[PDB]
Amino acid sequence: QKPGETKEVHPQLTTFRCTKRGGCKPATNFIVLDSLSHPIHRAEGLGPGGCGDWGNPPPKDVCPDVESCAKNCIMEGIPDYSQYGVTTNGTSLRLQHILPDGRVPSPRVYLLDKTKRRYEMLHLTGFEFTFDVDATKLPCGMNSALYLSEMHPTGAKSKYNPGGAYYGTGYCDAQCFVTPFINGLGNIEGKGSCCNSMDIWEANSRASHVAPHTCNKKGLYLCEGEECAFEGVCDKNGCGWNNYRVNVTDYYGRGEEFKVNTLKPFTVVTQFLANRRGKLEKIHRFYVQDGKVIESFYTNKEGVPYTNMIDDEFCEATGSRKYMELGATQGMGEALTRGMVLAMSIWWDQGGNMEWLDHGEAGPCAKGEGAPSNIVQVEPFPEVTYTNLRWGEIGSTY
Ligand SMILES: *[C@@H]1O[C@H](CO)[C@@H](O)[C@H](O)[C@H]1NC(C)=O
Repeated sequence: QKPGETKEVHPQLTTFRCTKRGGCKPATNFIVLDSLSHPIHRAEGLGPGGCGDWGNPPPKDVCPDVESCAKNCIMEGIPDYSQYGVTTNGTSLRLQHILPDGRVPSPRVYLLDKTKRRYEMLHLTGFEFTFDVDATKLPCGMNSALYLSEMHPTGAKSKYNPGGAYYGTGYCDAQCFVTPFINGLGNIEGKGSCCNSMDIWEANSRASHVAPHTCNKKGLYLCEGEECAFEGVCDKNGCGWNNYRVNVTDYYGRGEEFKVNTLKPFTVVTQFLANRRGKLEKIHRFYVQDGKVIESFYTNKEGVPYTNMIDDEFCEATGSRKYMELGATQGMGEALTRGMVLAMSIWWDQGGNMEWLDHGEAGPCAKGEGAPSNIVQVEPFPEVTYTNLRWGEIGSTY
C-alpha cells in the first residue's frame, strides 16, 4: 500500500552476536510492526473503508488491479509503537497483548537490521539462537511466539511497494494464509502467503513448543487452490516438540515442582546442529534458570523414538507426514542457510483455544480454559518480555 504522510518511528533494540573467542558483542537493531497492522485507509476522495480484512483479497472497487491498489490504499506510519503494545528498553522488548484501555493490539513485529531498510537476515544452520524470557503473564490459551520466516529481506520493496521492510511488508509463514496485501502488493487473486518457517518458540507459562515447518518452495510463494491446503506445499502441522506430548509432565510449568519454573524468568537456547556435509540434522532445545543449565528432557513414550532433540527419526514416527514429504530436517535447514527473518508476536485463538499448545495431549489445561473469554478472567493483561536476543557459535550464547 502507499506510504502515507505520518512518520514511522521504530523502536531500537540491542541484540548480540556471539563467538567462543570474543563472547557476546552488542549490535543495534530496530523493530517494525506488520505492514497490515499499520493504519490502512483509502486515498483522498475515495471515502471511508480500509483495503480488506485478513483472509480476503482487497476490495474490487479500490483494488481492481495492483497499480490501482498501490495508489488507492494508503498505509500510515506509526509514530508511537507503544499504542500497539510494543516497547523496548535497552535489550528488552515487551509485547502487550491487551492495553489497560481495553485495546487488543496483539502485536507482531520483525527484526530490522541497523539500516532500517532490510530485515536482519539470520543464517542459523550450524549455529545457536538464545534469548531470556518472562512468561509469567501468559496463561493457558496465550501464545508468545518467536520464530523465523523466509521473508524477502527488503520486504520485497518495489515500484508499487515502496515501503518495503521499513513498513513491515512481506510477511509469510507455513500456514499459507490469504492477506489482502502480499509483498506490499494488492492480492487481487486471493492467493495464500507461504514460506518455510521455524517456530523456535511458541509458549506460555503452562507449555513450551518447538516446531520446524517445511515448504517445498524457496522464499515466499503465492499459492492457489489446493496448494494452500493441508496436502499442499507447506507443512501446517510442523514437527512438534513438547515435553507433555512425549509423556514428560514435570519439565516446564508454574511452580518449583517443574525443572523450568515459569513463575521466574529463564533463558531459552536453541541449537541447529548440522552434519558433516553442513546439512541440518537435529534441533536441540535446553533452558537456563537461576544460572543452572536445565538439559533437554528425553522422550518417554511407547512408540516414540528415544531422543532429546528433534530429528528426522522422531518427526517421522510421530506422524509429521507433510514435514517429511516437503523436505524434512534437511529441507528446514536449507531455508535457514539461505537466511530467515525473525518475528515475535503475542496472540490468542478464538476458534481453537490454542489447544494444540497446552491442552489434553500437550499440557495441563482444561477444555474451555484457553478461550479468549476465559483468558481475560485469568490474566487481564497478557504480555511477554524477550530480552538479550543473541545468536552465534554453538556453546557461546549462555
Ligand atoms: C509415561 O511415563 C511414565 C513414567 O512417568 C510411564 O510409567 C508410562 O508408562 C509412560 N506412558 C507411555 C504410554 O509411554
